[PDB]
Amino acid sequence: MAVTEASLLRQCPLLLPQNRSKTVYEGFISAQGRDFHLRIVLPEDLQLKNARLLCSWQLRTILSGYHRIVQQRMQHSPDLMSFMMELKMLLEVALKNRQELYALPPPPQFYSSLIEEIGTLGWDKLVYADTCFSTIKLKAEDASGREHLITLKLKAKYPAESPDYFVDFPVPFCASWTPQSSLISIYSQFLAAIESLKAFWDVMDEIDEKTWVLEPEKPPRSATARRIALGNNVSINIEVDPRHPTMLPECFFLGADHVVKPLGIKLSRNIHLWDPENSVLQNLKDVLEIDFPARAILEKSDFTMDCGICYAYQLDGTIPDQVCDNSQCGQPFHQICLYEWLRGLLTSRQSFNIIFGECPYCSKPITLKM
Amino acid sequence: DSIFVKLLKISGIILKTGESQNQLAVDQIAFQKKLFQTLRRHPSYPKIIEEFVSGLESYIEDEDSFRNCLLSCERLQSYSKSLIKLLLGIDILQPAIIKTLFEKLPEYFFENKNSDEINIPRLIVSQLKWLDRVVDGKDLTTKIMQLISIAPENLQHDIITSLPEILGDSQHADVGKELSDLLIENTSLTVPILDVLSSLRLDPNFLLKVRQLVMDKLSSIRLEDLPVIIKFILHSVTAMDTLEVISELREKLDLQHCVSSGQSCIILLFDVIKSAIRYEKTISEAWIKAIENTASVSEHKVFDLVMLFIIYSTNTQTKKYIDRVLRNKIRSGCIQEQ
Amino acid sequence: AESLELPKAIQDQLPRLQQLLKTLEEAPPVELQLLHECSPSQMDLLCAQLQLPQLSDLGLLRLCTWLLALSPDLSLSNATVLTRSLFLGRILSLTSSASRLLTTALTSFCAKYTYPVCSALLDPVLQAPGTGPAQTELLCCLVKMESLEPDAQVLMLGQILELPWKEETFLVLQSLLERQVEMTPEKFSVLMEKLCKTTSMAYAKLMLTVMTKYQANITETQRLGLAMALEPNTTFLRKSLKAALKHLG
Amino acid sequence: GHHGRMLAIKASWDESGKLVPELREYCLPGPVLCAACGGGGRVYHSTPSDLCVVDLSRPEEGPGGLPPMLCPASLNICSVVSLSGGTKLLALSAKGR
Ligand SMILES: [Zn+2]
Ligand SMILES: [Zn+2]
Repeated sequence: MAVTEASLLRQCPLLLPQNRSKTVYEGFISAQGRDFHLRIVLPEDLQLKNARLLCSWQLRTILSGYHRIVQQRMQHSPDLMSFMMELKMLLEVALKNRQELYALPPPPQFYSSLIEEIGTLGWDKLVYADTCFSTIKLKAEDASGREHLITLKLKAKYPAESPDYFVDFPVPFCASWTPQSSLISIYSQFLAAIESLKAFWDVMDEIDEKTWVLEPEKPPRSATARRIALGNNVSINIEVDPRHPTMLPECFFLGADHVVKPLGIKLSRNIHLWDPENSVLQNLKDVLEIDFPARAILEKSDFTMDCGICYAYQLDGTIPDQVCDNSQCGQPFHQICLYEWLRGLLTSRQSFNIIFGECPYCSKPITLKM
Repeated sequence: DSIFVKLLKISGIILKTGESQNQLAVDQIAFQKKLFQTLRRHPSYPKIIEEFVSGLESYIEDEDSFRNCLLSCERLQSYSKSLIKLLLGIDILQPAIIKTLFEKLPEYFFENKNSDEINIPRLIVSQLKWLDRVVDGKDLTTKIMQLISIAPENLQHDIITSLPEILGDSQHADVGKELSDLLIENTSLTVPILDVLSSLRLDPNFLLKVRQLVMDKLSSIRLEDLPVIIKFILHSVTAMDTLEVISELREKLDLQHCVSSGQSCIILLFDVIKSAIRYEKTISEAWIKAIENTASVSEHKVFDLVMLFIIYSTNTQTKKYIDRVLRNKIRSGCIQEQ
Repeated sequence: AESLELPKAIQDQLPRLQQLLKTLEEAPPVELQLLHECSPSQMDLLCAQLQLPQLSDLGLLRLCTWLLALSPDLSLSNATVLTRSLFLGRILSLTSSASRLLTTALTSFCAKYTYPVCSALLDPVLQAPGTGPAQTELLCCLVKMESLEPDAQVLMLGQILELPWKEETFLVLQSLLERQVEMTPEKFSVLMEKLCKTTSMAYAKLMLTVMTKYQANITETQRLGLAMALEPNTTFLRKSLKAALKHLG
Repeated sequence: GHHGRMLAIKASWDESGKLVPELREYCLPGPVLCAACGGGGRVYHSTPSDLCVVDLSRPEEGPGGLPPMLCPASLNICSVVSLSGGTKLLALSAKGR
């Protein structure tokens, strides 16, 4: 209403005039499904310039460092109405900042229905449930016999809204959540995603066993790229299509430009002799007419395969890739290091987005293409 | 137990439940002409089609039956067009089928991506693509436009995008005017309209008009859409409409006004303007001839500087001319610190 | 005319304030912290006295950015007095769709101060006659912002629903209800009661969209109200509406 | 408190750049009989059911969520901090041992 006869009641139901002259209000105020005590004494006239506002010690806790704000609000505010509008708006603010005190579940729906749906799955599956029961984690197997996990995060109403589903594998996971759908629904969807990659995981596990994988180290299930090493100081980075894994991947070569040339040239000759009946490795060995070494890691445990400018591996994602076109140096470097070296020196001469210069260690012509 | 399903079976098609593609006992031409001449020779020939479409509308009240009736026919002698498509090839049913097709479709606003993640709205609109006869454009129009008026964004966005396959040649210009009507009426859908107008068949005069009717409301447009807007302006630009749009363009553009997403699309706008002016000397020459003709005012703005640096960075034939213009400008006590 | 005194610091910094606004046509100061010393009564003289109404598209926008930095939040009433000097002229005055700036400026401002913004301005924009496409498109953007949080779409509801319903209320309200804004059945029933009191294309689609999202909230009695409300044969898409209705039964 | 009101205080100095006292008030289970403090923001308290523990250590804390030590009703607890190895406390269990 316009008047605070009716607008006071309509906005603050729980404010009851004790004294005849409507001068002491008392009782409660509502606030985010939370009612609180209040005892708000006015002077002999209706003036908020002078007013006593006493509280619950619970209310003093929630009006922490707004004691002055509300003291301002009392002296500058016209009516008691407007004061209460502000004191509500203000509580809502205080509590939404302190938003780490809230959230009781509905026990008749939740705890049981969750025990029911996990019974629907089976008890062998569950690996983790948080003491808030908010997170759980579940297990599935591939036809290969590989463990694939799924993390769920649950809301106050699990069956109503979608649970947040987190899972490693690289193609984006889609869960058709209805309020009728359950843990078993999303579990079947999870098995469907596992099998679409079933050939893909086998091709990747095959590469990871038989070849010197370099540049994912303990790869997740999310990795589609696999930097394999071959001989020493040349590498091949391999991105595979997860739906056609046995099929020909986009592959290319890092290292010394005199070593990469015949390999690229023989890949171009023999790329038609790729066949998706064999594995990725059993096609690459006959395409490039090579073998792969089995973890030159343990014998070459310190060959200093570090930048030899900055002496670190892993500068900001980058790898030692740029090398010397020389048998006697073979020293790897980084894009950033070799560029900040060859630009700094006099001798260095740049064509467009290339710098020709001298290798730091051996002073032979080395080329950098940004 | 409907005249619809009965006369379909008579004319030589198998109407299935709705779980796999419907079979077809005869040739599509044979089916269509037989159904035509069978409805002709039936007594109450003008009134059988009301009963026909009543039976059809009552049949297609289940989702899946209707969806299978919209899908490719199984050809026994091996895929073909849909049952509704082959019905639509029949002209006397056609306007009634349009009426029905347009009436029910707002049921499928919020049931998009049912079972095999297929959009029954896109299905029902793709029933109208490449139609070899159209009996009435204007009916079809006014209903398609009223649909467009109410419908949520992606649906209508898609209809817009599909309008070039749908409309016949008599009814291009018509649609044109009422799309310019929609343009002033909603901003959000500036982009697909534009794309549409440029993939229509129209008269160039009208396109000048609408292009000005872009330009006047170009302060009101969120930045994301500007690039393809201004790409459109600079493909609608003639050799002769050069300084006109450019002076207007050069005025109305602000680039003080826009400012984390803002900065990124400003950059992407500049990429797009680079590619424009990179890519026609028409603009570069006239652009400059439009900045030198602003040696008058001390008040020429950030854009004019940044734009110069740009044409020198990109365009090569002009390097002397930029330097000449910049030197005759800078000596004059124009461009300074501020 | 009224004999009101601005706070003496504002009468003092009244020309520094007039400087600063002018500056914003070419991080905030303390001069903007002196608005906390204005009551909405004094503030009302002050809005008129700063002549905020004539600020540029550019000039207003930068400004709005400053008020949104302010640390003690502006009081409900004070925040509202502002709105009406800042925007409401330009909003009412709108002829062609608001500058990306006023959309942005309004929407951004609306984002913090949405209840004061929308509690003030929505009513008059709509309780103005000759409200056209130009006016509606920003209250469209108001409701459609991510920033307009559920809680605030609910508070928008308490406001959209208290107004006289015409075509202009419905179109905006469909787009608020398009989210699945939460409802106490108290308000849903009133929405349905109110909905159920009618020939209009807008209203057709409104009813339709309610009955798909708040099917869940449709009682037997509300479905009777919808049977009443669909009675019309002016209703376009009736087959749809009654198919959806019959589908609840 | 006894009926299991716990009071938590800390220095905040936040949002105004001025020191403001950050209060919680927790409502913990059980009629609390005795408590003590251990090294690294840890409190050992007791209900006549169980001897439980509370970690404040991480401004502070939204909820005060708490495990038992599967020890019985110890009233009158006491702590000596070893820092040798782990922490070593002394109790009187409710039965009188
Ligand atoms: Zn390095
Ligand atoms: Zn070297």
